[PDB]
Amino acid sequence: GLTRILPHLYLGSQKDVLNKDLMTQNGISYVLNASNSCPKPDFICESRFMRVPINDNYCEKLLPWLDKSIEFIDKAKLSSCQVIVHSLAGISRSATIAIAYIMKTMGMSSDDAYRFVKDRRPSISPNFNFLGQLLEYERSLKLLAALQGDP
Repeated sequence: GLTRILPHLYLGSQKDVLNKDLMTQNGISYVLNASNSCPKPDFICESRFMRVPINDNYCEKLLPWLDKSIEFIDKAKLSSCQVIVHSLAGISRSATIAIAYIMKTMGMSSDDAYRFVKDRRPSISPNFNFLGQLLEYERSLKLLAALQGDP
């Protein structure tokens, strides 16, 4: 069920990322693993791997990992490479990271970015706690932009 979100950005599950043939077939060399329990695939290089060590629940905190996750995805983009963002099921933790990436990159509202990812991977269903952290993330980007002279 591997989903291409942008040409350099895929969203998927643990089963996707551990499928060597699927990964090699699609030339995916970077992995952003949003989980504590999912393993790095043996066939992925440490320098092309990043973990966001979070559990999927109503109290887990994703906010301060968002800017570094986005930076990682842009490192792949600069290297002309594709990155997959995944968690266990690829419907909550990883999905929220993909949504935040689109928000920041395109200056899209959290509503529109959620819909953008949801349209391409209809199975996503991020828990409300993560969706709320997206709202707070957007609020903070708007204040950062304000300082840059963009009210």
